[PDB]
Amino acid sequence: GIVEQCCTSICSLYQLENYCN
Amino acid sequence: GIVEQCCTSICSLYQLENYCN
Amino acid sequence: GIVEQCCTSICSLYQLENYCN
Amino acid sequence: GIVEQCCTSICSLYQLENYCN
Amino acid sequence: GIVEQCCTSICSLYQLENYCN
Amino acid sequence: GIVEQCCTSICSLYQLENYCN
Amino acid sequence: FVNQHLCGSHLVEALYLVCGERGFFYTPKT
Amino acid sequence: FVNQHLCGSHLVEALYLVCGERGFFYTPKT
Amino acid sequence: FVNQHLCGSHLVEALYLVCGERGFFYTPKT
Amino acid sequence: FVNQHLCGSHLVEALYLVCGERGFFYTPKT
Amino acid sequence: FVNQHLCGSHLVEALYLVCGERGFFYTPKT
Amino acid sequence: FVNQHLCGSHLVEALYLVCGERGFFYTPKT
Ligand SMILES: [Sr+2]
Ligand SMILES: [Sr+2]
Repeated sequence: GIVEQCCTSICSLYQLENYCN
Repeated sequence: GIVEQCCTSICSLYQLENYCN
Repeated sequence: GIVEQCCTSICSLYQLENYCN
Repeated sequence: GIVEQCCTSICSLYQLENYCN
Repeated sequence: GIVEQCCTSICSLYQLENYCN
Repeated sequence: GIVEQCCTSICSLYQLENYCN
Repeated sequence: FVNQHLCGSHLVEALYLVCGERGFFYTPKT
Repeated sequence: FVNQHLCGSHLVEALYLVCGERGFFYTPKT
Repeated sequence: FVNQHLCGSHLVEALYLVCGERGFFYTPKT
Repeated sequence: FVNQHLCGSHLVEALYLVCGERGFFYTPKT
Repeated sequence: FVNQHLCGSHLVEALYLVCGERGFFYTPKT
Repeated sequence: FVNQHLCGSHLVEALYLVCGERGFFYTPKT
């Protein structure tokens, strides 16, 4: 999930937009 | 909603717990 | 102290109230 | 400048990217 | 006190050092 | 650089003033 | 616990503290 | 430029920046 | 839900949230 | 991405997120 | 060092930076 | 009192506190 994508691994601000409502 | 209430007025940690998953 | 309780170990928001004046 | 604009008005992440090295 | 002064007026890092243990 | 000085190692607030404009 | 005056990122910080591992939804009016 | 690690409150602060008024969900259990 | 680790500024931010106007002490040497 | 109302340390946080490893310059009017 | 306009959690952050391991007391008026 | 580790956004938050209106540069590649 987001923790694996962005914290454990790294992610772009574009990837973060995946979790916008 | 909560976002508006905490900023314009005031809110409790207990009201915030309602937005937990 | 608080570092051992809440950082090294974990603590609840209720435990954190122990350090209020 | 940007510092003033984001605070008084509004700014985009794209405008901020201009201040990157 | 300091909490009020920094918010309503302005304060220095040197004034803050007074609240250190 | 600043990461080595202040993050990897430790630095004082006086050292941080080295990076002011 | 005390009552809270919370705007912008300060609200999200509070949600994060209150909910922790549970997660939360952040839903502002449009 | 290789990307950055975003954890805990920093991750939620970033969601807030990127999403703003659209709002977001923070679901670490997912 | 198991609890969360609070360190450094995050810990002080949490004290502020929980304590507010009552105020608090942050004494890591203790 | 959405538009942003950002004052004080909140701007520096946003710069930090947007630029990451690139770094950035923070240059307020005097 | 420069002078500071600091409200809410922003003050506690500043105290935390200035004092570090020493700790500090946060004591608002009631 | 031995000093503290400042990383990532915390480091930039500290630069902002110390430098304020003078502004600063955050250049981690350097
Ligand atoms: Sr703020
Ligand atoms: Sr952190």
